[PDB]
Amino acid sequence: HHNKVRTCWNERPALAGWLQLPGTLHAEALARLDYDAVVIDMQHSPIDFGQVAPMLIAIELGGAEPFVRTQVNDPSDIMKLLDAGAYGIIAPMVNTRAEAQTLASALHYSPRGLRAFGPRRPSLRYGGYLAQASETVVGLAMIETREALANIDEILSVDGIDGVFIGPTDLALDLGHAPLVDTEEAEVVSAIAHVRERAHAAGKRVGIFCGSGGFARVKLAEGFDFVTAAPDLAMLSAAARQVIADARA
Amino acid sequence: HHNKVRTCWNEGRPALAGWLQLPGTLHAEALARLDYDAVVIDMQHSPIDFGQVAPMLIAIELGGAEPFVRTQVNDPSDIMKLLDAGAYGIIAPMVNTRAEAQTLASALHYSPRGLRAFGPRRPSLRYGSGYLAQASETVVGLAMIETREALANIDEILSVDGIDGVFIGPTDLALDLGHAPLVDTEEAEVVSAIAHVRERAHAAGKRVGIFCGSGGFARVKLAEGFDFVTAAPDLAMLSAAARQVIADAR
Amino acid sequence: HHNKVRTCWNERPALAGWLQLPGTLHAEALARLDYDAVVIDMQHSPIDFGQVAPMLIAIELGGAEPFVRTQVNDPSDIMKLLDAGAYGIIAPMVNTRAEAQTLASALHYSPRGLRAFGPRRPSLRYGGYLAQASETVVGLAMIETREALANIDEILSVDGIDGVFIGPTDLALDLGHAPLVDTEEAEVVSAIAHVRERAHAAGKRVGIFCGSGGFARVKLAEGFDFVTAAPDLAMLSAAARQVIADARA
Amino acid sequence: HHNKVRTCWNEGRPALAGWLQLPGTLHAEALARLDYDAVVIDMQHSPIDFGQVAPMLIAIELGGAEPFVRTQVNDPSDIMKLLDAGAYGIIAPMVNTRAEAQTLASALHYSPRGLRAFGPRRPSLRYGSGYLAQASETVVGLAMIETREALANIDEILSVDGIDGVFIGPTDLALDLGHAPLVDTEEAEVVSAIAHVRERAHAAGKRVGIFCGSGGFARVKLAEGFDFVTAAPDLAMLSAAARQVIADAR
Amino acid sequence: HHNKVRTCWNEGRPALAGWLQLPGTLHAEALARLDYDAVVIDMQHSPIDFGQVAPMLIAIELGGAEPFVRTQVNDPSDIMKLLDAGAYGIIAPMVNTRAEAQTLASALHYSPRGLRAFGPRRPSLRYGSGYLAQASETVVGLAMIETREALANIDEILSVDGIDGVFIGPTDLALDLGHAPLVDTEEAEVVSAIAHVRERAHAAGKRVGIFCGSGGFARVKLAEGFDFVTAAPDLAMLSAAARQVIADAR
Amino acid sequence: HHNKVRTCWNERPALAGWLQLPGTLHAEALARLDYDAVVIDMQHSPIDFGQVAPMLIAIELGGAEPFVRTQVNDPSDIMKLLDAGAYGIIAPMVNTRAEAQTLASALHYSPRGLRAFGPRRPSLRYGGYLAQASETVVGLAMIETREALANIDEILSVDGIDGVFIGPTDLALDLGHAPLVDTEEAEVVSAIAHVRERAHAAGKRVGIFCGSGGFARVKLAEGFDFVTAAPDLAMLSAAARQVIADARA
Ligand SMILES: [Mg+2]
Ligand SMILES: [Mg+2]
Ligand SMILES: [Mg+2]
Ligand SMILES: [Mg+2]
Ligand SMILES: [Mg+2]
Ligand SMILES: [Mg+2]
Repeated sequence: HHNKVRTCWNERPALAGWLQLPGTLHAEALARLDYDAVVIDMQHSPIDFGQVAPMLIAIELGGAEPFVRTQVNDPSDIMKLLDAGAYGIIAPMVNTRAEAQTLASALHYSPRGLRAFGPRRPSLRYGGYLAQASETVVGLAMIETREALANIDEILSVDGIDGVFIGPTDLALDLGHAPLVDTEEAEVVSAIAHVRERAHAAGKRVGIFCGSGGFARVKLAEGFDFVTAAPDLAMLSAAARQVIADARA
Repeated sequence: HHNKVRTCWNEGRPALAGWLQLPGTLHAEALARLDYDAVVIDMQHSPIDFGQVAPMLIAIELGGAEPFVRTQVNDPSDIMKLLDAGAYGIIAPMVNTRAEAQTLASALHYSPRGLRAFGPRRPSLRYGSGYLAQASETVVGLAMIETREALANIDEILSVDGIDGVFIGPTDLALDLGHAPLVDTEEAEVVSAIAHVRERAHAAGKRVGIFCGSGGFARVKLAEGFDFVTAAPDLAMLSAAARQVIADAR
Repeated sequence: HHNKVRTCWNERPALAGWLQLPGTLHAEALARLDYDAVVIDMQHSPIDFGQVAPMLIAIELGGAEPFVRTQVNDPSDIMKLLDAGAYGIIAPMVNTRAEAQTLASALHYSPRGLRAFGPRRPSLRYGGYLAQASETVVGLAMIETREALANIDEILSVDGIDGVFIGPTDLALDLGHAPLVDTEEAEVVSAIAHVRERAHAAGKRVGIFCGSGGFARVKLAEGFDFVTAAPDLAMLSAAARQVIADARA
Repeated sequence: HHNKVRTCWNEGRPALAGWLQLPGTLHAEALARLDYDAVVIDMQHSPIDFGQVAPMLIAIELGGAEPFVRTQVNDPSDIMKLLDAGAYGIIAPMVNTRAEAQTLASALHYSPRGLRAFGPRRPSLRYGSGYLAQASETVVGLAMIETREALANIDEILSVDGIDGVFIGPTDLALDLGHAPLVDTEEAEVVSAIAHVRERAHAAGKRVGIFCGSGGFARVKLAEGFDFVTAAPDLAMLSAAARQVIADAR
Repeated sequence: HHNKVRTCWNEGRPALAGWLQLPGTLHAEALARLDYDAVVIDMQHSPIDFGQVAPMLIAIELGGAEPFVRTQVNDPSDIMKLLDAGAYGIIAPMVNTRAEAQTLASALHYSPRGLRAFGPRRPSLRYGSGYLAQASETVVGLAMIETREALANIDEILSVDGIDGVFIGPTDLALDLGHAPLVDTEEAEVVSAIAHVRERAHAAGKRVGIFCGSGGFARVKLAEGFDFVTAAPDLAMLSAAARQVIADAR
Repeated sequence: HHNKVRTCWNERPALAGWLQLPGTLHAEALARLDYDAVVIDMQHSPIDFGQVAPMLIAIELGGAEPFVRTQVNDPSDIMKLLDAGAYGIIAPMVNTRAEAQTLASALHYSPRGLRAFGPRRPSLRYGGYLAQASETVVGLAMIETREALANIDEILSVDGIDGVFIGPTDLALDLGHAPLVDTEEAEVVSAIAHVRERAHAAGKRVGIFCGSGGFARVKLAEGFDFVTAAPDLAMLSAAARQVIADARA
């Protein structure tokens, strides 16, 4: 009867999983670990709509909040995921206030936005739903370009979104650096600390994508509200590489 | 050109294999590209149906590993359809008798050596029109030893000509011996039974394999002379990796 | 060799089904009932493209006209559904004449629109096709916002569309009311009667989404050209609730 | 924590279950959230293959009902894969003999009580590491009685320890008795046979269930003391609901 | 209204059928709309699982041809599920004995003539409430002859009342006779065996069919009096068509 | 370790296949023939994202370059296909320089474009990837409208795209002619020869869709850099029609 991430915030940060691999079984198993949410990546993965739909059900059963990082900031895409029981939306490449308004417009019924009414899965979870519907959903605009960085105060002024979510590898690449996992490039570190500073100054939430528990520990200690660690494919490949090395030793 | 596990065996060396309980092509290619000689797809304990296994075999083959399937059951017609989909290794669960081992062998070879139906959709693309002459050599076939019955019938199972050897299911074997179904068990009777099966396989000039839950245990099985070592299931490795990332983050 | 809904109109209103549930078996069974068309909802459902494709085939075999209510008024989405054998398109959230022109542009080959030529399934049904292709397809713009209501005459002036299709729950919500199934909110009833009046005055068709046979009876008697009743999920849940009550009595 | 049908049975009360012939997760969750104790997915007469059943079981479990499967056939390895996918009830069609009932029982219990293969992917997530000790109790198993053969062999079918009891297939039973395959039949011989099967089940201290086409007929079966009543198939309820909406609209 | 192959047979004429090894609905409808009386979906040698066959049957029926399935195996419960999905013809591979032919026949007919389970989801939509009375006539059933065993047992296979006749698997038959598994073979012993099977089928008042790789070979089989001729697999026709387009382009 | 089509060009034209039918088996078999690339059509087919993903893997294994003709010139669609191992993109209905810039922006990382970084499948193929990533991908803008024809020099001036790809049936239809397969309509033939002339004058590649080996032979002899022949459905239907005619003779 509550968004698990919003419950954290009403008390603390949320730690979230991150899925690049389609399917229900790992999604349920990771949801039952000490993750507050699990994010399904529809941008940089083979996950289409038909594949994401049962994964959202698997995450909720595991007892974590089902989040989707979308392919694009498209209102109608975002609406169909909310009606399929995505209760968190991370939209990539939100570069301007107008783009942040487009995201906010998808997350709220009229009068606060233009979300189309047909809440197939949320009406089953919440039963009462319409009266609390905006609170059931967390919305974060991705900051991952020099343009998004310049427009940070503009983007954070948008009511309807909870805050921003840093894509550090795309931010590093767009600033002319190596697209390093958990990049500590001094200019990129500066930009990230600036985004976190401006989000907290406007009374908004800030999140960040991490490639490691180590990096995620530091981001939590830095006061980020929403930390993801680490992609299922990345954790699985590293574990298999270590299992093989130990076998062949 | 060649079955990469048989190439290992021919050059005097064991094969190390991955083990997939998670459906999908991306991790199947990613793990195939690691220093695994083969990758086994589990169709027994997992949600992987035939529709989901077919593209996974392609993805493993592209990554450079030999695609294997541990079937739901020792059923000839299920096995033949997987061979024709480009499964180049078959591991059949719960092979308890000489008769069941012969049923497996029958699926793996064309007439006159078995009764495999001819329609090799994917193997004819890989091997070309010369496929029939070398078909038997392109496929590796292992009967699973997971029961007291199979342990008692090991010598007669090992006498069947059309299987390469046996593959220990150590959690089922531990359970059927009255012990905890723990992977990589130290239980003396289970350890004894596993050593017994390897010794009998090697005495009969056949291959022996074993399912492992860890790199450390796989290292020992490789040093003991196991021909085909699997380590470790994608879901188990992923789950353990996530619990550690969470522990480090919190 | 004809659009079953257009045949009704050339003689009478069309009564249509409405699917929120993916799959072929219920789609064929409902198509064989006394429905002129069956609408597949790709907005407020788990139905992706791969799932809709075989449902269109199942509806045609049942002998009803296959319709799709799309996720969004996107030309290229609409074109791919027409080439998969959708012979009716209902586009949601058509708020302006420009948006109604975008819908019209997808439904017609040049010179009447810009529909891309590759009619995989219609060429199999019609064999002759190009010469009649516009007549094989029914197009309706959804009116479900106060903006769409204000622009009704603008939207109805667009050649290329057959008419409009009322979304009464979204219209009620956007006008500041409860999103009630078959809403009789006096302001919403007024707006709907106005839309029907203006559609018939411009010589265009008007349709309406209904949640019940009762409401659909009244809309047919009011002279609506295209009436849908009722969602498969809604009919199934209500039937199961009554079966359980009778079992437990 | 517990199988909701067994909890009903333990607290002295019958179970009412839904019946799905339509694949997909949305209606499966919607019906599971109604006052049904279980929801049965039909894999015999429907287009539901293994790939389509797997997410449906998840969706029923989330809705709060016990996920059941009426299998295509009484096949041990098919049954074991469904158990490992989180099917917590099994209804096996066309169980005609004590031997076939024993084949069903064998699939449902780990050694030493049956021969179920150990790899409980979804049950180990629900039940945790204590699963092995309580596995048998987490699963409900019913043998279907749908033939004159099964009716003649009812007492020997009911003597098998590893099944909870029987589930009447009344359209097949009516047909095999030489009568119209009508659901909720008034045909005196079919009615007699159904009462006979319930009385024998209850005399043997086993459960009895029946497939129903209507709420009214289900009410009577519940009053007659049936332990497990299904009412009614999603496609039948949907079809009847659409014909009435159409009738009212026109 | 009627099975289009049986309508051919009743009007004194053979049936020509297509043969699909490629999953999907678009080519299945496109080929069904050509001058084919039936289209066979191959579930033995192809990547077509149950989930992929179900919409293909719909697509063939819409195109105007009778939907047929060559099953993976002669398994009654697999056959019954395909009948209930709107497969109106069944071709069972590797039918070697009278007993196996009786197993096929049992799947195809309701009690009292066979043991087919009653739940005809798609046939009841096509045929209506009068389906039970005419069910047997709506389905065509052929046992495949592809082994020396089946050739020796042809007369006893042909004595089974509940199958329409036999369907030659000529590549498997050539292989089992010790010859190259070439389609449309000129090998004298294979040609002789094929003529022998047709003559025995026709002497027993049953139908005979044959799988062909070419239009030219199909023409000859039609002139020889084959009742059911398939020509030629979608993948083979597509592959040959692409090699010619490439040859012409380069 | 190279794009097979780019290798042709660095030496010769590329001949490519064209798939309208979903599935891996024909995709692998056609890839192993003497095709340099195989194009999967997501515009005029039942192929959704979940269906295209394994087909790309099947084509690469066969040893041809996996290409996709997209439903639409949508950056985020194009990015998700590149991260799934599409190494050629043909975007339909590219009518203006701005539209050609939108295509170019999807194909290149910053600073040359805005491609989002998460190369799941290319990182597995190339291992080194980022340093050569633009060279691994071929991009072609479709010319199939009178507007695209008028703007040809504009479109060809865009850096980031390799060239253009002619859709002759849509070009014929938009110019007021019959949408004939391999059309030789004199005005359409003129327009095509003009597009080829202007592409080669700007030092860019030109490709063309063919319905036959005969037409494709002539286009190769005319100096087209990228020739497709012929759709799998079209080749299969024609072969089946000839097999039936020979059987019934
Ligand atoms: Mg990013
Ligand atoms: Mg085992
Ligand atoms: Mg609406
Ligand atoms: Mg029955
Ligand atoms: Mg054969
Ligand atoms: Mg075009």
